[PDB]
Amino acid sequence: NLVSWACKLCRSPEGFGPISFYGDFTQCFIDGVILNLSAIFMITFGIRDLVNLCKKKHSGIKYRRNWIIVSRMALVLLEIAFVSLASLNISKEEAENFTIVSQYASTMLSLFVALALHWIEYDRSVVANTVLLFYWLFETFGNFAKLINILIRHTYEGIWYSGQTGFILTLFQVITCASILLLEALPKKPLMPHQHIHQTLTRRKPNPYDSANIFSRITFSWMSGLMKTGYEKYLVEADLYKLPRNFSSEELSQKLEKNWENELKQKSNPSLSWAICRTFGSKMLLAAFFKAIHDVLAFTQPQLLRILIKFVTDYNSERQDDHSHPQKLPIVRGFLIAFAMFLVGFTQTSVLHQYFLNVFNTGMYIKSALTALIYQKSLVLSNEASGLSSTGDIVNLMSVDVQKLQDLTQWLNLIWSGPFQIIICLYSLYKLLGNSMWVGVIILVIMMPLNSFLMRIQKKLQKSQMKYKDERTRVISEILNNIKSLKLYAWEKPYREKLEEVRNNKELKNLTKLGCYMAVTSFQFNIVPFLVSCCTFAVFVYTEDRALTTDLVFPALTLFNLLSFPLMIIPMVLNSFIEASVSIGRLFTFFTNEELQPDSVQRLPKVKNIGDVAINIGDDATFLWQRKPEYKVALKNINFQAKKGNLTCIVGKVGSGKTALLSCMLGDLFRVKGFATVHGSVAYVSQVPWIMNGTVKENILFGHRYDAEFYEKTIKACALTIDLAILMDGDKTLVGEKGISLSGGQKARLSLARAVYARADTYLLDDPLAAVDEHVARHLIEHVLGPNGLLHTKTKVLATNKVSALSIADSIALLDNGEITQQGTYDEITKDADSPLWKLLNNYKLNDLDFGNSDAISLRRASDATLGSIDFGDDENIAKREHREQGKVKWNIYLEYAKACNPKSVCVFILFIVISMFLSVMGNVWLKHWSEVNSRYGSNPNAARYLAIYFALGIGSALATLIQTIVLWVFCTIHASKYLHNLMTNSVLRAPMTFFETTPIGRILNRFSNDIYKVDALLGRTFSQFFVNAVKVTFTITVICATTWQFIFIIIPLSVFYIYYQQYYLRTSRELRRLDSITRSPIYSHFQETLGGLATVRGYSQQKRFSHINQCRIDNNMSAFYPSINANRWLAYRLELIGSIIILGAATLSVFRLKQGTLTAGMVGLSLSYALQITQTLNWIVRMTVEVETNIVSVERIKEYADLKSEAPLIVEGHRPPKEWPSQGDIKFNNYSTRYRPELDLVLKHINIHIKPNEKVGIVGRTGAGKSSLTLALFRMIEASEGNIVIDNIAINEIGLYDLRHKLSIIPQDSQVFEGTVRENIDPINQYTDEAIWRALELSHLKEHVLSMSNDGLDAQLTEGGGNLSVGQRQLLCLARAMLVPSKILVLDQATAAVDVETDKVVQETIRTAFKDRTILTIAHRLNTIMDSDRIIVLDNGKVAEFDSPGQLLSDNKSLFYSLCMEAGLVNE
Repeated sequence: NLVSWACKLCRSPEGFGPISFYGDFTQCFIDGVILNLSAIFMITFGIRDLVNLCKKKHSGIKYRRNWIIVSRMALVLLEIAFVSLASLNISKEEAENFTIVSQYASTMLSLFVALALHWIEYDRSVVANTVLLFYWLFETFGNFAKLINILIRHTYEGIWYSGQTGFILTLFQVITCASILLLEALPKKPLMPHQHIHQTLTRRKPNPYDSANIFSRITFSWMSGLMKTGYEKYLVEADLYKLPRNFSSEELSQKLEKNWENELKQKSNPSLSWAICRTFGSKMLLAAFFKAIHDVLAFTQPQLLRILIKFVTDYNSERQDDHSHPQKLPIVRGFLIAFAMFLVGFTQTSVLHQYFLNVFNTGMYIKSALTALIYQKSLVLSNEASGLSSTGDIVNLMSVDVQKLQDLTQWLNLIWSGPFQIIICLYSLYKLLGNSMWVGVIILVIMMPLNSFLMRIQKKLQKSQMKYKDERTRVISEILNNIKSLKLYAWEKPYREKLEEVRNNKELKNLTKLGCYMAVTSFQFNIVPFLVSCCTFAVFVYTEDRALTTDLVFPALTLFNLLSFPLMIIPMVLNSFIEASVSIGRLFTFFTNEELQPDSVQRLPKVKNIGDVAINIGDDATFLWQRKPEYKVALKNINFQAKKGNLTCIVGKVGSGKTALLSCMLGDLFRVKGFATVHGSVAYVSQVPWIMNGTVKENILFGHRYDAEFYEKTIKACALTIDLAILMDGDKTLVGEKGISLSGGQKARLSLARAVYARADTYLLDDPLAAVDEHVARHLIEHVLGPNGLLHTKTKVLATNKVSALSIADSIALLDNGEITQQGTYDEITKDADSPLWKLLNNYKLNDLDFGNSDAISLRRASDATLGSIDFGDDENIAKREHREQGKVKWNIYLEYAKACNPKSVCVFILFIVISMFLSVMGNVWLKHWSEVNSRYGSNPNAARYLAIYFALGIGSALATLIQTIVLWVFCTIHASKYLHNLMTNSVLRAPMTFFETTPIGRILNRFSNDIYKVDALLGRTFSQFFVNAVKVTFTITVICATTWQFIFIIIPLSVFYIYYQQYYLRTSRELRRLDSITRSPIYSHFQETLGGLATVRGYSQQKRFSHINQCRIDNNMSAFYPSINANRWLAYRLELIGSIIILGAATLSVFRLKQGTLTAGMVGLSLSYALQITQTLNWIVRMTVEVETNIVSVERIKEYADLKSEAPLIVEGHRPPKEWPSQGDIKFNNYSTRYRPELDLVLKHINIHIKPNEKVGIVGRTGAGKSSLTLALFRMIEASEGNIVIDNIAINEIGLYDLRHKLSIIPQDSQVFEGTVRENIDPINQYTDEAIWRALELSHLKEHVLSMSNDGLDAQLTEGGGNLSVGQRQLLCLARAMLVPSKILVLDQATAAVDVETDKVVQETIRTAFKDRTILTIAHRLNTIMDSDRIIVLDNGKVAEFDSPGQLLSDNKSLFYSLCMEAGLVNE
């Protein structure tokens, strides 16, 4: 019945059906659906906006009425005129059709609504309105479809289907609608001059996303200005924009806090997950809608491919039949199918990136909200509940688990969109191939567990690699820290060999195994998609009686990809869900954790009167440390009053209640009974000082206003004047994890100075004086604490056992057993000696997750994501910024890396990439030929032959891929890694000592561990994924151009645009990733800092300030992360647009070949099968260029360290001295003078001295006299500026450094021990016997201790830095090392040693017994040790002032040595 009503409405022969015989929409469908629904859309939503805009004030923003609005209104009036005039053109027969008249009427009404809406929108909107933009888009599209329809019917039937005047008016309506669309979208409104006078913007500019109309938001055009800016210069945090309106972490945290509190109150089973879903879940629903549309559009494409191959076949059949009534097929159908393919691609892109936009926004919301809520929770979290877990664990709760809940949102929609795509695909393939599809399904089902098994093995080998990398890093740190000892002892060779052993025979072995398993997975992912199709066709051809023709063949090839790649991602989704589940469990355990009692102590306004109670604990109060597992009473029946000005002291033993009575007044303790009141502001001084990372000045000010007068007075009172005079920048010196490490007393005085400067009304001093020196303690008691001091008007409570501090107290209470047993003034206790207080006092990395499934690029991306790996951060990227974006790529680095690899191996690897892709393409060409033969015969002749050849080509491609990956890993990457590490080691170990002094050890350890790992595990993979996809795109374009040579003229400008976008994305995304990485870290560091000082922050009540700082840092990280994400969308939209244009060009040129009569179905099948797959490869090439550009900086750094200028040669062939030398120990300096560095003055000046054989010499001088430089001059750690040295008649400048240093013994200034066995630390070369080592240990008095360490004896392990050995034991170990060396010369450095005397006398014993025959030079600091010597070198300002016997020197009263002994207090008379 009902359809007859539609057949009464429409009265045209083509009917109300959607697609006509010619392939375009019928005129009945255009009038009845497209233009009518567009008009109804306008009539509803435009009037909705017309209502919603007129409620807003007209003077919010003033725009001047220039040509823009006049043009819009005038052209809308013109459009109304044309619609009316065309409505007059309707003939008698045309008027019978309901659709035409209804369409014109509804369009007229919608045009009036749009005419009003333009005028209202111009004044009362800052962006071009979305309703108008979409309405004019649909109106242009509908009128253009009508114009195309009319042109087609005129061409094929010779009639203007609605009159010539109808045609020309439709043309003018197309033009006018397009012009109004562009005038709505592109122009930017002109502000009135009043607004610019009002403007005062000087901070970061507002975000352009808020000013972007819907076409700009879909295409992400708002990013282009930032991409251009970041391509012209290096980006800095001031160049970024503000966050959009709703991204502030305060607002999000408040929303989620409201929902979480409602969850806690409403339900007896609260859950954090449902609170998060209830808060932020709307955008995930919208994203789900978009993902569904994307899936449907993605599966539409093989249908269009099948229809176009069918059209080509039927067209060629009809033309051959004529060559050898129903309507002969029109060629317009092919062009319209091609344009349909283009439209499907474009819409798919535009929808997919709005899906990504929504999921990434939701992830950012979750991260900001949860980070803010964790921080806000930790401040109120009770002291003991905080004590339950380490600060590192809670910082990992913020750092890891919130990252996992962020990452979940990407994977979230795939739990339904996987099965959705799989069901659509299986239905489509069933409609194509029947029951043959099930073998293709079964192959993927079987291959999934094998793929998970391989992923398991790769996770195993990745963990093993991280273990071995940490081991090598430990060895490198050992070598670098003790580099001076290595150079002086000449031990660099055995330790280099040990390092090489560890590097080669464990790490590179594991890397070879990991490379082979990555080759196996590469072969798996290559062969399985082929096997699916091959076995499906095998089952089809042998069982179905249908001919395996082209339209069945190539759409099936397209569909098997869309089947495989969702199936092979679902396990990774489930894995992510499990990780997010445990993360939610940890977070929920943290948020439900117990908080402080909020009404423990009543804060009140301050007290003004002196002697009036400011702190009162009354009604016999009782306080608890804990309420779990039991009610542990801290303090029982306390009664305590403290009064303004009166210093009131708390006395007790350790754990007898000191900390509890102050933590009470902080409100940390839970209160059972009684009441407690604290008037006024509070200032807490912790028992263990807490220092913020920053300057001394900021540690003092602590958020208060800077007052120079009181600041200087405070520093004077707290006795910080001397220290802050000594410090590098004074009070601007950095302290904490960054900068200097202050002593305990210094930290205590800083905390006390902070408390003083705060000027709070009430002070709670938790024993600051313990760490302070007694005279400085007297200074403090006089200046700050005492009755005459600064705080004499403030209430002060001081828990301490110092009798001196207690003597000035105005009230004293002994607290023991958790009870105030006794309280009074000091006289009241002093009068009774037997009372208790009297006696007891006086007598006692990254993860760039951006995957969307149903592509092979996406299967690679997702499998890499689930393997995860690691890719560590950069450091001191700030220094190179001074160059400020010259932008030229250093291609010499690439060639030097290509030479690290064997270049012929690189050529072979590239060749096998080419051969793999060639065999794939030839397999598809053979499949085309086979399907054409099947089409000719109408059956499957000789199935075995064609199928065997296709199978052989597929396995050829698979084996070529396997050989490629095997060669890449085993031959190129590992060889380059070995060469680079060996080169860098041999360079660094031979560098002069000035390099190690200037360059921090942190940098060198970073180079050795992190950059070497990047060169090992990542760079080869990035190069592989670049080259494979580049060859794949080259061969795709080759195939398409082979089918239609005219395609060259399209791909040239498309490649120009491709290079343009790739350059912009490369530079800007590089810099935005840098900004994100640098801004991410301060959040967790700040959280660490806050967790170390919760009692202080709650003491000063700086909770709100610290929360604001954390929120600002979260927002400052999101401000850099947001463009970093949206740059990917900006790139990917344009590259998928380029792919869509490629599909359009290929299809249209194919249809143009069809017109000339030279086209078979197989050519279209092959060319469009290849064109459809290019979209994701095009962008994956660019993102691999970016990852290659990032990772090769490691090669640049390694080449930097390789190029260091070395020391003098270790062996000089023409000058090698004998084995006996130095046989007697004669030394001569002949006019020797030297400087530490070229940037410094001469340290030793014109030394000329002769040291006789076997004589014992002492060297003395004031600070800066250059004593230490002799230790470096003899061993040639510093070269000569003038003159030379001669040892046993051999000059020292001629000899090689190994021959020199190997035959001089030294007891160095800094005793250093290597992590290893005792025998290794005494004799790494294993040159000396165990008995000699035992005798050396015996004489150095270590033997018994070494035996007591373990049963291994000599082989007993020594930890890193000699942790299990005392400093004296280390010095005796160095003494043993010097003992075993048979050289006749000894240097005994003591320029800074002051540790112990008991080891000193043992050193003297070994000097006079073991070294009895050696020439001994003592670089002496302890002057008292010297007087046994023969001759003394008195250095003064670098020159040898005196060289004479101690007796002769002390004979002269005016001699410098006499003055030294006098000032030292050794020789007064």
